[PDB]
Amino acid sequence: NPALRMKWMMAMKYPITADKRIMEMIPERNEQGQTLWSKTNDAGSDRVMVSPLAVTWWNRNGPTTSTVHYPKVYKTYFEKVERL
Amino acid sequence: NPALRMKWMMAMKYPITADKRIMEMIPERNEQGQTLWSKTNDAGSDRVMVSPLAVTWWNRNGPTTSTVHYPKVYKTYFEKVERLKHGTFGPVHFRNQVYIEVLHLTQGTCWEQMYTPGG
Amino acid sequence: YTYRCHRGDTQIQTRRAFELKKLWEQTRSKAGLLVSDGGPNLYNIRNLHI
Amino acid sequence: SKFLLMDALALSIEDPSHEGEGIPLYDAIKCMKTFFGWKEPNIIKPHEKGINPNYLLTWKQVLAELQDIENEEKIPRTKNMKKTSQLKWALGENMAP
Amino acid sequence: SKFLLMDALALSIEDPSHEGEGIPLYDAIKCMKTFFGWKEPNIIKPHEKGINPNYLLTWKQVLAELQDIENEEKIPRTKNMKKTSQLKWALGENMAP
RNA sequence: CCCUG
RNA sequence: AGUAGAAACAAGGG
RNA sequence: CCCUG
RNA sequence: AGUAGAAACAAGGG
Repeated sequence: NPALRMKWMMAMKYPITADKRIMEMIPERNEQGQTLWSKTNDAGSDRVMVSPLAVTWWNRNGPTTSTVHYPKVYKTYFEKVERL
Repeated sequence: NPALRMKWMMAMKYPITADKRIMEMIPERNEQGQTLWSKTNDAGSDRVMVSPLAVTWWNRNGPTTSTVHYPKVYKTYFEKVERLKHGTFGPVHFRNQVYIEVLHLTQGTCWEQMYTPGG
Repeated sequence: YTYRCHRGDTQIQTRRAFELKKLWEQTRSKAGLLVSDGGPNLYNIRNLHI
Repeated sequence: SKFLLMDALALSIEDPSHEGEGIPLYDAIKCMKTFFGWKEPNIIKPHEKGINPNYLLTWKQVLAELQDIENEEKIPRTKNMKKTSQLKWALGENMAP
Repeated sequence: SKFLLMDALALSIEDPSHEGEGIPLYDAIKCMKTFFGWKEPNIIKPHEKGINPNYLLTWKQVLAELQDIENEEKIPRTKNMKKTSQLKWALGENMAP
């Protein structure tokens, strides 16, 4: 059952796998000292282990951009909301 | 400083030393599972290490013997408590400044307390 | 606080708490227990010699 | 049933530090530290087809193991029972032909 | 003085389970976990006759050790800090002739 | 590596 | 660096 | 001692 | 012992 498999996987330290340039944008520690990524490399590849804290760190602290292309691509969904 | 030394010694598990027959009277475990004594022997002797829980267990669970003799041998001490119990006190007089035994309570720096022992 | 012989009714948790509470519950007159067995304090100025 | 339904009794405590998911062993110890009425267990209603002293020794063993937590350099998150004879019999070890 | 008197501030919690003498490290961690306003430290009033960055490194090191406490098989009672360069200097190591 | 506060 | 104040600590021996 | 749930 | 029910588990191989 995948559900309990991820219930266990999220209980570990670094369940997520990311690329290598991530080490250059987000720091290895939080403002409180929580580890974000580990030096250990993925088995069978060169990917790096990352904890979900990295995702929230990116969301609240990271590069910003202007998005005027997503709605045009996803025109149908936006039309659905507009009609409603 | 012995005070801090005993402060630290009492934190250990078995700071007390006892004989070997203790193992025949009190059990190794409490009614909740707490240990009371250990197999290790003292250095330089055949004594064993025991914890204060053993003392409390003995006090609350142990053989009983009549103590009729105790008041007879310690007669002097019991006489004092009897006299104190049966004594009568009096008013305090603030003035410029069997009885000696209670001297710390009758006289004072600038006050006097009336006291007549009850014996 | 040195010998850990707190009162019998006090709710302080210690290694000797269980034994002291059991002893306190066993007795009939709680005023006869020694201060070392979780009894009350009876000393005063007039008693400092007994 | 796996657990008692109408006869269940609980030891209760209050934890104001709302932890999302904390270790349960510490909670068990804390709940057991609010009871001061332990006594010597004895068998009153036995199991007809089983060895009852094994059950009694099992209860005494869990009681002893819980106290053995205090004399450790570091407190553990999970407790691992010792593979003793009574646990060997009760848990049906070495019974498959 | 050895500690601040008028300028002191305290992070406070509640412990209804009256423990006679518990481990203070866990109390410290539980008190710490009640604050959600940390940020990146910086130096505003420096020490003229000392190497300032070592103090900042020491603070960050203590935070890192507190977070490392979580990733351990068993929780310890006392935390011995690693003998780092900033702690070697701050505690005056190897200064006696 | 040992001993000593 | 720091404690401290008329002289010392900020480890010593093998 | 290794591997497998 | 126990689970469970028309047949199985209560560990298997090297």
